[PDB]
Amino acid sequence: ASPADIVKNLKESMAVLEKQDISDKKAEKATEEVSKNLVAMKEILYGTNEKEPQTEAVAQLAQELYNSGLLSTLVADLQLIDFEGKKDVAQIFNNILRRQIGTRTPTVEYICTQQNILFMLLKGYESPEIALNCGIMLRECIRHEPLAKIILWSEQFYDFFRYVEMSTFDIASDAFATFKDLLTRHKLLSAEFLEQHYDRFFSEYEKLLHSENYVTKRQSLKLLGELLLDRHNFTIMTKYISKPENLKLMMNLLRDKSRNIQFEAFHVFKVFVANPNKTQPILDILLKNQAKLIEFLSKFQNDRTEDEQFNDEKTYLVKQIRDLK
Amino acid sequence: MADPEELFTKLERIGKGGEVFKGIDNRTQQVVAIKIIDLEEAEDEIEDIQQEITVLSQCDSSYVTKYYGSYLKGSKLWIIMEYLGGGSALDLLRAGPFDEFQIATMLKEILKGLDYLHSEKKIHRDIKAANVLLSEQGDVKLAAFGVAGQLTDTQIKRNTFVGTPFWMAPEVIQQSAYDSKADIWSLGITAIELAKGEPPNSDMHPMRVLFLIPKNNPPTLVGDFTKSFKEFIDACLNKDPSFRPTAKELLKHKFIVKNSKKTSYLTELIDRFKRWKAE
Ligand SMILES: Nc1nc(Nc2ccc(S(N)(=O)=O)cc2)nn1C(=S)Nc1c(F)cccc1F
Repeated sequence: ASPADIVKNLKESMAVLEKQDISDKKAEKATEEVSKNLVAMKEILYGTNEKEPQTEAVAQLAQELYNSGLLSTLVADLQLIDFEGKKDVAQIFNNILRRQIGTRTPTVEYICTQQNILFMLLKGYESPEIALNCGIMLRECIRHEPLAKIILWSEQFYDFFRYVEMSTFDIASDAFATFKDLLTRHKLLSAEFLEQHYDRFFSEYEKLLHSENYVTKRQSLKLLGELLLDRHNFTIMTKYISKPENLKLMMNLLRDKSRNIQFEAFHVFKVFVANPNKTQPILDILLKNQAKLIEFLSKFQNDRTEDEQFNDEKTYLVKQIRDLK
Repeated sequence: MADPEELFTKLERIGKGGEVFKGIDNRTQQVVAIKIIDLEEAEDEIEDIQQEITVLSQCDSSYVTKYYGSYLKGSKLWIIMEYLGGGSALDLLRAGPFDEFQIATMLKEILKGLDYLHSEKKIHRDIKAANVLLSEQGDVKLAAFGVAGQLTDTQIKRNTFVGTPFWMAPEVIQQSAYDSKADIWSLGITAIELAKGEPPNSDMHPMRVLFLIPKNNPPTLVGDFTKSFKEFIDACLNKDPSFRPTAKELLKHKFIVKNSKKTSYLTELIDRFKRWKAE
């Protein structure tokens, strides 16, 4: 087996899949060659028999992949494939992804061609039978510094807020996972986004902080904090910590049904009430309430002790509150 | 969205290891085991629980219990799984001991499961007679709740740690490295358990035990047992992890090959237990 088995595969068995009725011919026999040759990949692509992922075998192989949009219409339809085949496809994608020349990968160089290779994956999120696989492959490529910049700036990026609110938990989880790995992975590349798309993004993000759903509500509130203290996102926070709209809502999350939720809000609440240069709308709404906030922060989860840093911030917040003006 | 309380009905309590429940998919009348997790308690974040789920969905061996998804009701997350009728191998033991042939049949099956997991760079990390389940027709499979990916530490801080050190390998106890070869060692201890009804040193105090495992010589099968059984066990319970065979290598060891019988013939033990037990 060589490149002479990727040809008898992709042309013969693969391209044929998207065509079939309910035949006895492509019932299992034809779909078997599809599945068997993917296992043939993982043999030469990963650990060769006993030994290690070959450097010999890749040279005359990786180039024959880019021959035609062979991974285009491959992704443009799954389910009809295989369970353990999907698993291979995932890892087949995810092992040639790191094939590198000098200090740059020929994968990235020849993915950036017709980039609709990625739009397919994100859209796989609505097909529950594949949604997880797509994300698995997707995270592995938005892992690369030059690769993730492609997706971040998309228009159909803002589809996530519908994905994350999907009923089926495991998908609504895996959605938030790709969501995070973009707005974090590359700290420099990420800061580029939130400034140029603040208005559309945080109006959409505010939808999340309401939804309940215990988990969606929590993770989002937590991801908020991380993004603010990022320090590549110092510009964004001073912006966000200014609208009284945001602080008003935090205040109520502290009155929440849930213990862990309250505490997770106190982590965005403090950021507001710690800003050296507080703007007027914030200072107005703080003073207005000042009298009875001290009443709240007196008895706020008084058991975690344990957490000095919690209580050290506790008194510090009552200093700010009591001292103005 | 999709209230699991009306989607499923909880019946009796099953396994302790918490809150798993025998239950029925109200829609398809197909019986399931439901694990209900608190999340308001947790508190090993959710990213660990969500992590423990992602791994399960990756598994699809018929030697490991099938994951059937999860549903959220307020702060409680119902995880649903393939329910096995026969129960644990440790339960089946309660009606009297096992044939070296029944034992072998099981180990062959476990081994098949353990291979699948080992091939996919996953470990089980909780192999005891207790987590070996049987079907109504006697298929042997691994309670998937143990399963975990190789990296980023299992035990940490809650619903991950092992309470009992009895089946624990010595390189685990010493905190050092440890991979899939520490699975083998438990399979070793499991064998002795399946033979004798309980792991070496059950009489002892867990703290004492934990310090003995790496100091001492390994345990070994003692009694009326075919020399190849005893040999199979010493293959596993070698103290140097590399000196222990892989899963596949053990599947060819004479003890298994001579002794394992048809997996159907295990319905002997389900039919015995059934006869033995009141209620
Ligand atoms: N998937 C599955 N099926 C079963 N069946 C079962 C188990 C025990 C019993 S018992 N102990 O006889 O009532 C009856 C049926 N148990 N089970 C699981 S997940 N086992 C399990 C587990 F995964 C964790 C803790 C305790 C357990 F018993």
